[PDB]
Amino acid sequence: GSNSQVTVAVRVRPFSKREKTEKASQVVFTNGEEITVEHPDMKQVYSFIYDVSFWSFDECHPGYASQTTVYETLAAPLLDRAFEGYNTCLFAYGQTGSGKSYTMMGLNEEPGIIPRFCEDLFAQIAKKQTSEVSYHLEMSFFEVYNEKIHDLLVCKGENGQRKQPLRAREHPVSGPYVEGLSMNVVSSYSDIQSWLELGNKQRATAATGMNDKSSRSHSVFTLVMTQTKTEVVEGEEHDHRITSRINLVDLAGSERCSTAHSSGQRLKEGVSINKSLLTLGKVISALSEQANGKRVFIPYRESTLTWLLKESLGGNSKTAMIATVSPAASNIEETLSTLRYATQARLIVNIAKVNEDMNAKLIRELK
Amino acid sequence: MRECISIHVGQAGVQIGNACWELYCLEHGIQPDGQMPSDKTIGGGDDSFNTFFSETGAGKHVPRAVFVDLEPTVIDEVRTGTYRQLFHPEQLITGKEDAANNYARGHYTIGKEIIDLVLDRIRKLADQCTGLQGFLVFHSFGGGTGSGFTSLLMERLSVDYGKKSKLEFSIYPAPQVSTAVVEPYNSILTTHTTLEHSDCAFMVDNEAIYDICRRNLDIERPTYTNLNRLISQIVSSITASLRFDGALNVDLTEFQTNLVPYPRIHFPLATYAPVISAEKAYHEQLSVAEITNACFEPANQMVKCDPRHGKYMACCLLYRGDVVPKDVNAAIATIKTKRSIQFVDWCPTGFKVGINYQPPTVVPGGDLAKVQRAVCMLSNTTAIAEAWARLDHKFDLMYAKRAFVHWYVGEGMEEGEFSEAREDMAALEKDYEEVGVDSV
Amino acid sequence: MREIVHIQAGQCGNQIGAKFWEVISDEHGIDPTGSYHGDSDLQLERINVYYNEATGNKYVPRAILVDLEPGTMDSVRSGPFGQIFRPDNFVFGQSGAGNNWAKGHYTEGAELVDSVLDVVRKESESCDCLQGFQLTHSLGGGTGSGMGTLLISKIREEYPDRIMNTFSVMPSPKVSDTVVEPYNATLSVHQLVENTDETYCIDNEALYDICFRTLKLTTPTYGDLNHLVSATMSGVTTCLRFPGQLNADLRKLAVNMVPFPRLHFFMPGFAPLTSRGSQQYRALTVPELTQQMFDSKNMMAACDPRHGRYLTVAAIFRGRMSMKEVDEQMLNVQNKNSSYFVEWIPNNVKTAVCDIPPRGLKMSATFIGNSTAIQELFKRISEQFTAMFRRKAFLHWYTGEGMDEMEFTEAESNMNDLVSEYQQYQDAT
Ligand SMILES: CC(=O)O[C@H]1C(=O)[C@@]2(C)[C@H]([C@H](OC(=O)c3ccccc3)[C@]3(O)C[C@H](OC(=O)[C@H](O)[C@@H](NC(=O)c4ccccc4)c4ccccc4)C(C)=C1C3(C)C)[C@]1(OC(C)=O)CO[C@@H]1C[C@@H]2O
Ligand SMILES: Nc1nc2c(ncn2[C@@H]2O[C@H](COP(=O)(O)OP(=O)(O)OP(=O)(O)O)[C@@H](O)[C@H]2O)c(=O)[nH]1
Ligand SMILES: Nc1ncnc2c1ncn2[C@@H]1O[C@H](COP(=O)(O)OP(=O)(O)NP(=O)(O)O)[C@@H](O)[C@H]1O
Ligand SMILES: Nc1nc2c(ncn2[C@@H]2O[C@H](COP(=O)(O)OP(=O)(O)O)[C@@H](O)[C@H]2O)c(=O)[nH]1
Ligand SMILES: [Mg+2]
Ligand SMILES: [Mg+2]
Repeated sequence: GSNSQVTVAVRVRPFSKREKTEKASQVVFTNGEEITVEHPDMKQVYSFIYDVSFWSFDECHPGYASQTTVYETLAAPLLDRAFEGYNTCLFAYGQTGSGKSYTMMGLNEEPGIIPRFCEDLFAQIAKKQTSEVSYHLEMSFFEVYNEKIHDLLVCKGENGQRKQPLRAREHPVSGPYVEGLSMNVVSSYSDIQSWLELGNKQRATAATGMNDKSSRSHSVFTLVMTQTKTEVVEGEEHDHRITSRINLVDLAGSERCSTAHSSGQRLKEGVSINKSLLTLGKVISALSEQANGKRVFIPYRESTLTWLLKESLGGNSKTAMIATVSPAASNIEETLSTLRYATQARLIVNIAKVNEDMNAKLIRELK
Repeated sequence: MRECISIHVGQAGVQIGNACWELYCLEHGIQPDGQMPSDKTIGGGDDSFNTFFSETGAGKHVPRAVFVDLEPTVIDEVRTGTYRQLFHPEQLITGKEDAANNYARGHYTIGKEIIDLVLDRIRKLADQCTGLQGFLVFHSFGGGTGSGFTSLLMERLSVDYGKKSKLEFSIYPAPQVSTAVVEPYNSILTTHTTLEHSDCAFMVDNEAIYDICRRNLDIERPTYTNLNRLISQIVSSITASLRFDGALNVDLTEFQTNLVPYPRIHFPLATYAPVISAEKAYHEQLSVAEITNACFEPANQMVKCDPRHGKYMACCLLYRGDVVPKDVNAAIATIKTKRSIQFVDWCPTGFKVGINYQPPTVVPGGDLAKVQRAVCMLSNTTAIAEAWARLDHKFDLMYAKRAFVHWYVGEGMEEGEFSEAREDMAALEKDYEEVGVDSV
Repeated sequence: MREIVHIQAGQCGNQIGAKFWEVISDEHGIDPTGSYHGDSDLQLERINVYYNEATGNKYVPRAILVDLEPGTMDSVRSGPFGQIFRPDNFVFGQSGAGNNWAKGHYTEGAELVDSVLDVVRKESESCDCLQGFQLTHSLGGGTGSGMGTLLISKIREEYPDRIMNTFSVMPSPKVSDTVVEPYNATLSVHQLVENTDETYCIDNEALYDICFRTLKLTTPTYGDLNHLVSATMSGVTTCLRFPGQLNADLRKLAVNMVPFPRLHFFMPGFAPLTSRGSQQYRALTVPELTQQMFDSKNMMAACDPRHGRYLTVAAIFRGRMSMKEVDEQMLNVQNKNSSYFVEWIPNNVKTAVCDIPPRGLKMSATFIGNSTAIQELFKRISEQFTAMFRRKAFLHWYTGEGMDEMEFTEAESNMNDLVSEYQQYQDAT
């Protein structure tokens, strides 16, 4: 393997009914590809640079970045690396009502990165479905809710108390994993769609002040893609095997407990989300400081999300993130925090390698 | 209440049973007729502690023990002796011949027709127990009943009971001293069978006690009524935690863990440091530091095996009486500063402690002194391989010519059961070798 | 309105707790039958913290005793203060753990824990406003470790927004008392790190050194060692029971002391301690207490602060005092010994002063410290652990009770990762 950096992208969503009703001023502007922010105080205008910038604010202007465009700019390269045998990770970040549960999954009329990636992967595999390489796909779809793990592809029993919790455990080599996760086999995009629909029907959502359907649980969508390649060997064939993992992550939002006025369960889950995001920010800052040659420890273990995504934020995977921000003045502080974490995520690098899985058999040694 | 069952097998165990129950009855306050006037004057109590003595309504306390044999001539000293009115008349003693120093005769031939009756009277004593801790088996390698019947019985108990600790207190055959020309055969066949069932088999050698009685107690002409009181003190020092109050009480299950790293190396050695006559009971301080170092002194080991030719894997210390813990930690620190005491690298702790408040008593008519402190050291050493090899070499010399084999085949035994057993004895000697090797 | 549930586990906790109630009762004036024979009124103004009330103006403690060997529970009942406990709160069984963590966690403790918690729900739901919990147990054994950490894991899920202030005896460096202390301690820390909020680490080797060096005691028994720990368990919770100029509950300590959620392992202390003669040659004042408290010979942890750095410490004073004497002396420590303190925390000290001293002392003071030295209690176990695990020393006693090698490995990495979090602040910056 060799060093590769985390691909950071940004997306400015358009005004919503709330920012229109309580009429607010546009503050986010794109200077070509830079993203600029003109504070109402007018002390200065901040300017942030990113590997990619997307302007889905307008629906007319040259620069309109639609869902297919976001796909063909971010997700297709990860599919290339997955076919190359690398693990890949993509995760969303942002505050409430920024469009993280839209960019990734999308609506029934404007699908997101998840359906586009799955369909494109299956189609490329069918195109390349020669007798040389036999392909296999497995999937899982789990969530995190008040620091508890839940399986989304497991239909709840005949009760309300059915969110049967699992637990995380560290395999000494493969790293963290979830015990009891119903991995399911994937033939094609239709079955993927059915499973995903069942999952999103099971996921924890709720209405609030700043969203009618907000996600109160982090979501991880994992694919395991196995290529068993045929080769002319003097003995038994089909030893060449490449196993690659794709991990797509829809996180929850910051949510100050004033705008999104809540009480009880809404508040409790709002607190847990906030703590998870704090730990994530600490991890990102620590990896950025690692990239500058200092000595730092990464608090992976302070939360289940970072624990189960340890090998992706750093570790061994081609990683990318999509920051989501609103263009209004009422969300200026959260926009700036998100943009700062995004830009200091760019300095992260991770050592991704091809997962040959032939250590101490013959082939990694022959290499 | 926590309870233990004391099984006694053969002449070597019964004569130790008479010595143990002479001691247990004295400590708690029981007269040989089962009575305890202390509760008649006090108004009741658990002084007749239910771990070893069960109670009836007339004030009689019966011991939880069973006294098996095939000779009548040993038990009938009990049924006619001082303690006849203490033991249940069910002593399970066979009106037939003995095994004649034969494993095959005690294991199968005249071990059956008896075993079912022995296994029931054990069942009766266990159904009267509200939480059983384990067994305590007393036998001796060298005979048919202590080898055969003890290997028959421990097999049945691993089936019916299974999870209960099954401990052995065994007379190891000595290298030079011996009372039979076929001790090795009966000893190596035993370990082939008990090694899968027993959990910790403490070993003693009669030759070392003969020497311990000479140097320290100054007894040049001892008998078996002197060795066995000193063995009775080892058992009491073990079972005191279940009977009396203390600060650190070591139950049975804790010996089974700290001292047994791997399942097949459960062959530790015992000793007792303050073996002091009445005259030398004065002129001595008898501190924890003086008593503790003596437990490592090779002369005071109860098995003829130089520990300096090996390494200690685990060691359990059982203090008694006016013993303060700070004096113990000073001692165990002083032992780890020495270099004649070489531990394994995979047991940097090495030690365990137990402390009781009930001092040892003095059996009248004896030789031991009234000491206020006492220690029982239980050590797992790699040195004991040198004794296994010495026995195996005796086995290979006289087996090559198939000497004394027809007495075994004539009772039902295949020739290959020797060889199979021999292979088992040649493995264990490699396991004690491998585990004692320093890691990378 | 600020109540504490006290659980005791194993032989070490119960022989401490029996000494703990023999100390609090002498403070609040309760006698061994539960009756009141005190002098002042403050002893009863806040008796509701530890003790409940009963019919004839008696007072019963919120004490839940746990074990798997009845031998020690009986030793408490026959003692002087055994008669005040609630007999329905003596929960026990048989078939003791055998110094096996698995037995206390998985096999024998699983069949008894439901009987323990049902008692807790009674004592808890009878509270007007619960503050937290309090456990006294010993790592190194089975009962205190397996059945102890189990209750912690079950109680957090049931009562998550409260404090679990665990008092815990750690293994010693030099002389063991159980051969498999390392196997059990690695697994307990794997649970404590995630399911506790403040954990006071005590080592018996340093308690002996306190008693032999300072107190000049020649024959100290376990009844004397626990006479020190009870004194620390009582200072943490004084500004709840009695008034003062500057008060501090349990939560106030955890905030100021735990900057990151895993580093909640503390090094306690107590001042002033002297011999039965030397008190005529000392004078008690805030400086003379401050010196003992920051002296490495006074710590109960067997781990020298001077090989590390203090992240944040606490000093719970008791008696009529000047706050200038307190605020100034905690400052002088920081500016003199700054290298043993952190640069990225401006003030590394908090304070709390109660106005009601101990039964016979003009003043007293407690110390609590979070230190990077505490690695040394964890590297020892880890190095002891890997030397034993690398060859599977005493392992079949743990696998045969429903465990796998995977769990021993997890507990090592979590212990090793807790070490590194302390190391990254040890060095300068
Ligand atoms: C008046 C006087 O001079 O007697 C003191 C005394 O001389 C010294 C030696 C006491 C004494 O110290 C000890 O004897 C001792 C022995 C083993 C372990 C720990 C202590 C004292 O026994 C200890 C005892 O401590 C108390 O009374 C506190 O109230 C203490 N509670 C108990 O001691 C106690 C224990 C069981 C039953 C009843 C009371 C306490 C500690 C913390 C919080 C609240 C209360 C006191 C004052 C003294 C003696 C009696 C000599 C000191 O002890 C403590 C912990 O305070 C040692 O330094 C303090 C104060 C004095 O120096
Ligand atoms: N320590 C000790 N050993 C004894 C005693 N009596 C016999 N032995 C030992 O017993 C061994 C001989 O075998 P036995 O014990 O007599 O055989 P057994 O178990 O009685 O079986 P049988 O001889 O057939 O009755 C020798 O090593 C003796 O030292 C005794 O009173 N004390
Ligand atoms: N490019 C866009 N154009 C129009 N509407 C958009 C766009 N992006 C997002 N939205 C709107 O955003 C709303 C909520 O977006 P959503 O996907 O829930 O963001 P979110 O980050 O998932 N909120 P949360 O659940 O707290 O994470 C939807 O009702 C969409 O109509
Ligand atoms: N300080 C103190 N420690 C004790 C006491 N009794 C036992 N211990 C400690 O407990 C540890 C052994 O654990 P143990 O209590 O036996 O666990 P358990 O058998 O499962 O209850 C040892 O390290 C002892 O030092 C006591 O009275 N005081
Ligand atoms: Mg969402
Ligand atoms: Mg005989």
